[PDB]
Amino acid sequence: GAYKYLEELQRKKQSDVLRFLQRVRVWEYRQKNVIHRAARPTRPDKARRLGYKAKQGFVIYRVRVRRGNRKRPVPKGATYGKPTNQGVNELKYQRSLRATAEERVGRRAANLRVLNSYWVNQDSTYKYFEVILVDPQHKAIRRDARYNWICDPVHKHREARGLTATGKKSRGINKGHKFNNTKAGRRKTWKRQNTLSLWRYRK
Amino acid sequence: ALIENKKAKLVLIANDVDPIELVVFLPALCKKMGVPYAIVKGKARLGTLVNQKTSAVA
Amino acid sequence: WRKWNVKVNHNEKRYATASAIAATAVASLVLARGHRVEKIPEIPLVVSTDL
Amino acid sequence: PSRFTKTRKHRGHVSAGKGRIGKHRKHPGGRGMAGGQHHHRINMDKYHPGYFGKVGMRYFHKQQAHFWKPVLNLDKLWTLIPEDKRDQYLKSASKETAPVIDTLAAGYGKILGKGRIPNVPVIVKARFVSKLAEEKIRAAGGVVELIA
Amino acid sequence: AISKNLPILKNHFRKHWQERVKVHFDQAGKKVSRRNARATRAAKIAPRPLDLLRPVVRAPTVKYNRKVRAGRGFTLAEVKAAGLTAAYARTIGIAVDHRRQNRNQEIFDANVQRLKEYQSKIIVFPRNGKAPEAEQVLSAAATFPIAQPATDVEARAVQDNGESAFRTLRLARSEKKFRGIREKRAREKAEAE
Amino acid sequence: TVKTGIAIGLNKGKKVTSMTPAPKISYKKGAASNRTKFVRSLVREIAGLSPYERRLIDLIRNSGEKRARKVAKKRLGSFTRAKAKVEEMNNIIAASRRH
RNA sequence: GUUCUUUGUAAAGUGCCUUCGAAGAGUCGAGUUGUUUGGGAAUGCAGCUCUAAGUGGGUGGUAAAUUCCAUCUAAAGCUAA
RNA sequence: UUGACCUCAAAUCAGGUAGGAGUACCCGCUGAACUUAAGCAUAUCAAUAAGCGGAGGAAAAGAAACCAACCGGGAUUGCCUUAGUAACGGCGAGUGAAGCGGCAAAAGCUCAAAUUUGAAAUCUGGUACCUUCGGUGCCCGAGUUGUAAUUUGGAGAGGG
Repeated sequence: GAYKYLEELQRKKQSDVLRFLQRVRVWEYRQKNVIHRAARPTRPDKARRLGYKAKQGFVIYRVRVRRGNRKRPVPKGATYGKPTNQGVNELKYQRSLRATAEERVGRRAANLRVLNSYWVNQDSTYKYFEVILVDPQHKAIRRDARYNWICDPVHKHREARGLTATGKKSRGINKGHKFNNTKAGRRKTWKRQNTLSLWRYRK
Repeated sequence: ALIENKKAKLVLIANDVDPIELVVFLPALCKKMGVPYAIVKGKARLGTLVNQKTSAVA
Repeated sequence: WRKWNVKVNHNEKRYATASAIAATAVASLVLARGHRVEKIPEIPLVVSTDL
Repeated sequence: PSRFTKTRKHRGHVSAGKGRIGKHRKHPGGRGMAGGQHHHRINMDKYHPGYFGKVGMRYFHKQQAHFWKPVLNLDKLWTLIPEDKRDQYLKSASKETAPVIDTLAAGYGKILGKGRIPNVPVIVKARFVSKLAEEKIRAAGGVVELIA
Repeated sequence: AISKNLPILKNHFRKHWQERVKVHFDQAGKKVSRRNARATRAAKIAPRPLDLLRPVVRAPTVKYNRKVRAGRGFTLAEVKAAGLTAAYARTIGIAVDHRRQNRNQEIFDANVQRLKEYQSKIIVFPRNGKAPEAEQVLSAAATFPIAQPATDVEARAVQDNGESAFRTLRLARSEKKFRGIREKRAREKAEAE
Repeated sequence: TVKTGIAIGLNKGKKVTSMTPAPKISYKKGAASNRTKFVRSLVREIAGLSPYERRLIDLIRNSGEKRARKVAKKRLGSFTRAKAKVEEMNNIIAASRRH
């Protein structure tokens, strides 16, 4: 029953009680490495909602990432083309900031499999996220068919391919009309919609 | 759940929860229901009372 | 992508098959194809079902 | 087939049917639909009047099933009745036995009064009908039964 | 470019369209492969007909509301109406739709009697019994055809009332059209004291 | 839902004997409950109000009601959230005024 | 198909009455910018700033205010052909 | 003084795992210009080539915060069709979907949020034996900041 009070307060981020908690927490995160082990989920109602269990083989890692735009990596703003491709600064990186935060942990703890992630804090410079890991090599996850799926070799680096909640959102994977151009994948639609079909007895 | 069901008559609470949000409501539940509580020092001492390492409540 | 198969009206395939069926009972046409049917008693050649 | 085209007859002849002065070139007048409001105007104006501009108002998210209303004309009205099942109705203009023709079961959303039905009474079940269509059926003696 | 008296044409070939070209030269090859897997499964599940009993369902989209057609599942009200549990019916070749809801009795009872006819004509074998051979058929959709309901009787009387059934359509649209203003004018007229 | 039997009009469509089927439980997913109301109550008690939430009580007390929503229209995303967020604050005013 | 173990003082389904029925947040959503789309007073996506809710919320392809109605349950997850 | 907790280290500590190759087909990320517009800059090539990350035998998607406005349909995928259409567009050049209908294949579902509180029942690992893709006995540890049992909205739970 504890999580129900954890759930509701944790949404009251702009109250004087969490603004003290928020302000203090961000300082110690900024006092540690850009990406590191977190001792435990600071938001147990959030981690366990996202598939986390307090069992031997679930791993916690906090991440921080730089914020703002993506400046186009051209020397001296030299694009060498038409006026419409002359922008260098206002470029926004179609992939999300937690999506780029999961990849660095997956690179870091490569023998792990990322489950999901969530925001913990932020400042002007660093956006902060906790990332929930899981170890297919650990016997406490190999069994328990609740969590044996993550052990299948088709689930390596789920975030880099974009199979987490971050990617499926960035990739625009949702049902209905507002997702026509990317419903089963934007490229696969384009290739299917831009292929000409011919039969033996041509129609 | 015990506090909500009025099934408590003295609550021991550790002051040393690293996430404080786990307990900030515990003194608040106890008064509104009417349960008396004692915020006592030490999880490691509320732990051995439970034969655990930490309990954060008793 | 070349056009290999050619679609033919269904009725014409039925038309042409009936023409090549009606042409099997013309000994003039069968001889023209060189089928050596000079000594056949008569055509069409129908045999008992025991074949 | 290749053996019938005039390419077989243009072997030996220099220009291959393209001229010596003209000198058949890549895209002498521009590709595609260039020059509509320019050097090709006289062609577009004489053959494609209306090709430029706009005429009316737009319509987002069209699906062509709300305007679906296939038309059956009053000339026939009878190909729906079975062939061998027809002639006994046309010869007997009998009341309280008249046929029911459900145009929807045929697949027609509207009936219009093209002309000259036989004077036998018939019952027609139609989503919509034309004005002159409805009394011509009724002046024969029948009635139209609106359906949805 | 533009030339002799010809229609305009929109031919979409200005991309590298030459690599995304399909010519199924397999049309006959896929057909035989379908007919092996169609039978290979039929051997593995031997008695069963390779498909689920599908219901009879009236199509959407007024263009096609006029015909009826096979649906996806049997609308839990249906499986409970015919006296059977969904977790078991899914083991008896019944397709059940947990997300479709019945709204028409004539459609409703059709699925009930469809499912009742299905129960009579099937043979369920015991988990430990002899399980005698029963000469499978390969389709429930064939054994229980989807038949269009009969609408009218071929002979009826003539009932003329003088309404002419065209004014009815003219009056109707005026009712859908002008209703708003005379119902708003109804309020402001009633606003007098 | 009484169809008129004609393809047009107010209630266009063919009349059919309806059923009014069983209620779908996934309509009160957003309807409050006993555990919901109680925990939501005590959180507001132990957390307080937001910096923008305080400016809502300040303006509603001083200069009236109409602009209370107008500042709530921008400060909140939608307008429909602005009307609700104001009524959430009037309840706070009534609660404090009684005490 | 043959045979040995009886799993179990266990598990599942089913009628009527009563009390409940927790359903996900730096998330939804809004503005602005950029890019993207066939998506039009803004199709998705991402950047910043703001940042809710519980008869609520998302959608219903012309913006906004008011009144209705329909259909689903996001911010969590697996799955052959 | 001694024994814990939290947090952080070290070890050629016990057991593992990532890398690299290949990469036609898939999932992303970045991203042109040649060209067409009889010039050309928005536009087009093209949401493409090149560049980078990440898999499988297929991948991906997938059981509606869907489609529709009907007498409602009912995961996803693919075919035919809608359609060179609605729409976009120096409204020029040009671009350009989806619902509806028939077919192939069809299969469903499960977590969070609930005191077992008349009993951590749970899980890793270590050691001995045995019928070893493992079972049992015993022993530290994970675990009360929640591991097992119970239920997923189509429901369901506590009582009669």
